Amino acid sequence: DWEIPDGQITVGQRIGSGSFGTVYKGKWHGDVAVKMLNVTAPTPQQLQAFKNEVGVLRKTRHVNILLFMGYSTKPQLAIVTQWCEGSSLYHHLHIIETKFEMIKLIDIARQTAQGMDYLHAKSIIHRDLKSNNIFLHEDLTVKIGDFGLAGSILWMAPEVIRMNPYSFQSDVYAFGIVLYELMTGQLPYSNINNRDQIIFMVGRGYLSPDLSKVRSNCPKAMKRLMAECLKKKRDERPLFPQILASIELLARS
Ligand SMILES: CC(=O)Nc1cn2cc(-c3cc(NC(=O)c4cccc(C(F)(F)F)c4)ccc3C)ccc2n1
Repeated sequence: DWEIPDGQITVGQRIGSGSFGTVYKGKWHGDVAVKMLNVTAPTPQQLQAFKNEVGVLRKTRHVNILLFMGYSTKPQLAIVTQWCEGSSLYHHLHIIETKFEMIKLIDIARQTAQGMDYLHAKSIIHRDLKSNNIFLHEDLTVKIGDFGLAGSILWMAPEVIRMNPYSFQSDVYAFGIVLYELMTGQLPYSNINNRDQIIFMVGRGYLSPDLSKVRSNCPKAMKRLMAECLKKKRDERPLFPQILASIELLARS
């Protein structure tokens, strides 16, 4: 069982704080990441969200998924995962501007599609895939998780922006935005400074990511796949088995 024996987890540095909880770098058979709910006594809705999160996490065992390690309920509700080395894909692309070679970019894409295909096969809809939720462990392996504590409308499919509108296809749209980030090094709609206007326009189908911005060395097949994933009509979007087969085919070139 994944219930960690009481008084074994040690929490060190606080590495993230929000309203959905606090994340600390801890110690439990080496470095771990510990997510805790700040309140000493929780709401029955909080206990349920904890149970639901452990229910999803305990179902996952794949190299491209952040490793769930266990949970504690005493003294506080805590979820323990592995401690990664490096930074998020968001950090690489948008903050430290890491210039990865095309072969490496296609690899990050393949590994993300690999983890997304795993989640979808286990009937897990991520609901918040974005480059911040894609960790580049040892600067080599994609680890997908939900690293947040709170939103992020750039990866939101038009029907999610409108109004349950979450599906395998809405995750595919967010994956298309990630491909856009990888192939352009940029976030979409960088020339618009109004949040509400982006929300309104994506939702109405007036605004769409500018594909003319993709790198010169970006394969023709990659540009096609990106456009397919970003289709305003969700039923028109390919699923991850097809996405992965498209990435693996163009990789042999
Ligand atoms: C350097 C380094 O390692 N930093 C680091 C590690 N961190 C780990 C967490 C963290 C995340 C969760 N939950 C999920 O990830 C989650 C939830 C729902 C669905 C899915 C999915 F499987 F659908 F993806 C995944 C639980 C507990 C912790 C400790 C948060 C921030 C963080 N920062």
